[PDB]
Amino acid sequence: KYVDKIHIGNYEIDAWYFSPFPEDYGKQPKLWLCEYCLKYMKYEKSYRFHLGQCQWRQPPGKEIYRKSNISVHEVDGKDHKIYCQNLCLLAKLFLDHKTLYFDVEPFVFYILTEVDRQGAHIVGYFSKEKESPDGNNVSCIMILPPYQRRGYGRFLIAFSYELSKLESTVGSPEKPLSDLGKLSYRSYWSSVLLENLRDLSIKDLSQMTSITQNDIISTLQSLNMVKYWKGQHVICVTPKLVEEHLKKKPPITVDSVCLKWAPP
Ligand SMILES: *N(NC(=O)c1cc(-c2ccccc2)cc(C)c1F)S(=O)(=O)c1ccccc1
Ligand SMILES: [Cl-]
Ligand code: NA
Ligand SMILES: [Zn+2]
Repeated sequence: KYVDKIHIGNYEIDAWYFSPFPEDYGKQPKLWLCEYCLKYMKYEKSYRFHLGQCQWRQPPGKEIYRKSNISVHEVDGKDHKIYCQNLCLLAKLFLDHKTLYFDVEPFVFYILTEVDRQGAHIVGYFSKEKESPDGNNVSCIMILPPYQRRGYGRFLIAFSYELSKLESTVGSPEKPLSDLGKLSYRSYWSSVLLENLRDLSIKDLSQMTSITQNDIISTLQSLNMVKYWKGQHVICVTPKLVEEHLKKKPPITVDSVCLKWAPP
């Protein structure tokens, strides 16, 4: 059988996809995951015992972002291999296209948590190649179901671009995108580009945002805001055009004052 349900934190979550946990774990109907160290367990009793023993109350690695109770940890897959493998196995339950789970050393992982008196509770993550020949600033990106469509995914997208800006580079998420990921990027790109235009060339926008010119152009095309002239895309916008594609949920926001981070 496959794993079809997990318990993590105070949540029970149904699986969306196969994930290659060991077949004894895989063969269990339901796995129990420590929300802090991501150990996966077969039984309610081993889970309860672990909860009393585990000393971790947050992800490992460097806390590279903290604003109020919103935290991002940067975890090197070479330095916390087991944790990152466990994270990839969790993620694969909700990602069709992810293929990499155990060979985590080439990646850095950015773990989003929401903190309270008990600890830092995992919401989602994105992985990123330490070296990306293709200029991908996100490899895989996943928000756990109870947190989806609540602003956390937008925060991670914005975060991934704040890192690209700090690296003085453009970047794009690796394809294929999940169905929820594609909707979210398009919405993020639209909002960011429109907010800027309302407040410019395609190249200007790319330098300001670290969004690739390709993603800028495809977004503007869906907004019907580019013309084509002798082989070149060119922005074509007016206020009624801009301001009527913006006219609601206040985002979490990435406050670059609260980001502790320099390029590798
Ligand atoms: N809505 N978006 C998300 O929650 C979200 C979800 C996922 C994802 C989860 C599980 C499996 C596959 C994908 C991926 C991304 C990138 C994502 F954003 S939202 O956070 O409220 C939002 C995002 C962007 C613009 C507006 C709202
Ligand atoms: Cl569920
Ligand atoms: Na018993
Ligand atoms: Zn634990």
